[PDB]
Amino acid sequence: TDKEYISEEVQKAIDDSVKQVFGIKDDSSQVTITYNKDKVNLWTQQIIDYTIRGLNKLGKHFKYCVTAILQQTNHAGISVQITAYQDTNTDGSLIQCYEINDIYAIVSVFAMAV
Amino acid sequence: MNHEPEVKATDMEEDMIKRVKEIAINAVKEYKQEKQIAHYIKYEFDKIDGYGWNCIVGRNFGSHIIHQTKKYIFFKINELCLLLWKA
Amino acid sequence: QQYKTFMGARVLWPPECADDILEGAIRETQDALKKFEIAREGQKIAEHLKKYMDDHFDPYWHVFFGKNFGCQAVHNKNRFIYFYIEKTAFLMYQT
Amino acid sequence: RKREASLITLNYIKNRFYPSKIQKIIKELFEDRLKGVEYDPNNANQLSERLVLELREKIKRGKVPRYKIGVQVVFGEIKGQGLRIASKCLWDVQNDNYASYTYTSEKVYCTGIVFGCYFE
Amino acid sequence: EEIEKIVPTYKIGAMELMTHNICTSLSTWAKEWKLQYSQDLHKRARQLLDSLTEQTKMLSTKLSKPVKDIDSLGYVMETLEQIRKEQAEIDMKFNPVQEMYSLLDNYLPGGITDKDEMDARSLLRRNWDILIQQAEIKGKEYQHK
Amino acid sequence: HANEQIIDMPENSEMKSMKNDAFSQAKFAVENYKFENKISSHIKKFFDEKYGPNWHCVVGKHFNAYVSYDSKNFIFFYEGQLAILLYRKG
Amino acid sequence: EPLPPHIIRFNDMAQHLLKKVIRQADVLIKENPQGLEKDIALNLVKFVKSQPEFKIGDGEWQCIIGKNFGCSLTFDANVLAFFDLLPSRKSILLFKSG
Amino acid sequence: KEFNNPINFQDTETRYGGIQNQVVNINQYVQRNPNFIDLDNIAELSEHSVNTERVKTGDRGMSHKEGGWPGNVDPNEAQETGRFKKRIEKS
Amino acid sequence: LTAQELNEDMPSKMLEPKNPQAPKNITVYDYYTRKFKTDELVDQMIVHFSMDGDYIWKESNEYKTQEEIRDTKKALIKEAMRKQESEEPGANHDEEAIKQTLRNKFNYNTRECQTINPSIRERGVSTEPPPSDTICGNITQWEIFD
Repeated sequence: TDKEYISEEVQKAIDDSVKQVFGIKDDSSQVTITYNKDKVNLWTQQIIDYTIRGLNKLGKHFKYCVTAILQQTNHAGISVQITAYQDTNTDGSLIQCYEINDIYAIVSVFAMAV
Repeated sequence: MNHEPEVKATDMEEDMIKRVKEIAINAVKEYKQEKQIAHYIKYEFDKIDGYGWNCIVGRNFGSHIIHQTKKYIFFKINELCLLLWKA
Repeated sequence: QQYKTFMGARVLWPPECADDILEGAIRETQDALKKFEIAREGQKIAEHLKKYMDDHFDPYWHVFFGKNFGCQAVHNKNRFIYFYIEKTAFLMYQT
Repeated sequence: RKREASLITLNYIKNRFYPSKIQKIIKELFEDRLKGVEYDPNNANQLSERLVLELREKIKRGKVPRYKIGVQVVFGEIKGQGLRIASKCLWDVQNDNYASYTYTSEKVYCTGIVFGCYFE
Repeated sequence: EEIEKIVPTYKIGAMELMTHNICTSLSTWAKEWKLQYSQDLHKRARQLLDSLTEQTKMLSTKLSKPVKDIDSLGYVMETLEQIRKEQAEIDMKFNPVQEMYSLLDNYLPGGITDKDEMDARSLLRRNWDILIQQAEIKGKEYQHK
Repeated sequence: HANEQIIDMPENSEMKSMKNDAFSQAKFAVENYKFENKISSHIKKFFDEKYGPNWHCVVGKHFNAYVSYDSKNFIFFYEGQLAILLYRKG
Repeated sequence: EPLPPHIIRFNDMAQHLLKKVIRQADVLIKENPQGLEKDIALNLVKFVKSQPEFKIGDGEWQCIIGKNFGCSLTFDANVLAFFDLLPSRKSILLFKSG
Repeated sequence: KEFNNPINFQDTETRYGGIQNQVVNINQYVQRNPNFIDLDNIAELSEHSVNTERVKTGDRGMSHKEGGWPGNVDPNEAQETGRFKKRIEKS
Repeated sequence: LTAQELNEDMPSKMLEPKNPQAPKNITVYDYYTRKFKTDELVDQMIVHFSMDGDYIWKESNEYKTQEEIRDTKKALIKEAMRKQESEEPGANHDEEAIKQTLRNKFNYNTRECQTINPSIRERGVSTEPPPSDTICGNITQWEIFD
């Protein structure tokens, strides 16, 4: 099965993008970049481009909608919900929530057949 | 070409007014957008004349604003009107 | 440059204006032109359309329709509508 | 109009005026279901989900059928908390579209993004 | 332009009429008309300058006063605030007067009060620029006062 | 042969430079470029340079037009056969 | 309680205060229509200063009214009110700068 | 063959985004004595030129000094005419 | 940046990152340049809800600046309080009054300024080309010679 959608592959793509922007990882807060009002506007445009480029690389013939939600240091009851009018055995969508020091960020990815 | 501005209403020191028209020509070429121009003026004027400052860049507007004495200046460049003051 | 036919009218396919403001606009011109003709009393139907735009959408619309003209104009984001109907081409842009 | 009849062959499109029509539909629904602006507890998160299910069906009702609908709703509390919700979808230019509307109350904010992609 | 373009003679089947004879008279009489409207303006335009020459004089007197006494400062303090308000309003009020006196010059074969008024108008604009400079110097003198 | 124009330009306060440069540019623009769109690109670009931006001009042999403008900035003249219209707004 | 038509661009102010400004602003433009922006600005700053329990301290009330203006101001926390009245189509900026 | 939608397209699945609850203090101070906000009123402008399609203007120059022959026969050429006259005389 | 082939040799199309709703170009008049300046490239990235909010963390760079502003305002109030308390005998001036007492007429003038705006005006102009008359002429050898 050359083409087809996979849960793991998408998650891996988003991880790489979140890492590419500000995640050396390695299990220790080696960096700390608190959420400026100036840097937020730049990060979104940076993250979203990197996520798409990430999905593009391994990409099949799937259209890809990605939304970036940032949140200023939690402390505020936010709840994101996603529904896709799309045939099951065709496509699936995923969201993944990350907890990166001061900044909190949710990324969503819709998959559509072509 | 962009000729030097003309100060309509002004309360600045002979040294300062030069520094304002200075920063004014630099700002206008660097940034295209009307908000981006203002944003530069202020942040430069936060290094030279202390924390508190304000700047507006209007093609057509009007106001009355309360300003610290000797820390007000309104200069109209060719068909654009820049108002800045302090506190 | 590539035109397209939607709602019985020949518009520039990449719709510069938002597709709601465009649909309501073209439909009003077609329902204005069903009453007043371009050939006879062509000044009146422009002034009717201009006032209509200011009522339903933001103010200071410019309206320009002719059998032959050529214009380069500055307009707001998604506020430019250019469509042919039969032979007559209707331009209008918000400021 | 042979090029026009041709244009229907390559892509049938069925470009149903997606932007403001949907933006009007979602706006009308949001106002009614938000009900009490003041209410943002922890038991309303489950109720904020119910809103999202209802939303997607009314997108089907509003002259979309052939399109492929994906909607994401975000319901959050504001305490002068500075956040920016951007999006960017990889699609066929002038062949698909998006619809967005945001409702800001005194104490609560609710944004509804709706993605539609043509399929044959 | 109707008296410019008016035909100097028209004709019928068996008659010619000379229009010039009448036509010439109407030029010197519809001129007298515009001369009247220009001399209804001329008196209006001159009453503004007078109001704008005085207003600028009236403010210059408060500055000319020594203002050594306490009670005196409280009087001319309100006038510096008046000068400012004028400074805003006057730059609007000026634009009409500058065009009014121009428009006139084009439409009056009179050379407005010889050069006496032309000098008085140039002195006014200089006197305003001097007043703004004087008000900045006064502001500094006021802080020491 | 330009029988009926509409001149609503300032004229007073040495702003005839901004009316005369309408008749002057038009003549130079039309003969050289010889393309309706490219005229409206040349005349606009000049009037923006000298008298600041937000000028809209539309050049056509036969057209109808109703529009909003800034008082004493609108002039409508026939340069030869062609019918040029330019005005400020904003 | 009626509230005249308006478009909020940015409201960093309590609702009680904002509503009370817009009502005055509409009535004040309606008083002198096709009137100069500084005349409307002056009387609006007087009102908001004059009214008791409207003061949040720090700077001093200063109002800017135009049809076309960008800007960047430093203001006091929850004291800046921007709005644009739909019938007039004139933006109104009102705040206190320390 | 080409691109047709007879296949059912109805099914819908949801997922539930969130974030993990934290401490109340958060070690952050609400608001700033002053605050810096840069408010535009002007709407971003973009220019588009549109010109009405000028109908294409071909230029061609043809003489009809010659008389009316057939197509296959050339009026200038003497051979072409000479044969066609000899074809008529064959009644 | 991939391309879809369409089944049965249809015209090829593809799918581009760029959002279509976003304007094609964005043009912002420079005063230095003095002519309109177009930017074909756009940010082509859609934001549903933007929110910039006053909210700072302990030991920022932006906090230190806010503290300095407080400390300067405080110092001016402290001096103004102390000097009014030192000059006057057993002064009972409250700290709020002393601030109102610090803002003078010769330490905070209050100017009004507007720009000269031309009144908007809506006009109609209909341009109709010269009338075009049919003419029918016949020419024969005799009529020329005649």
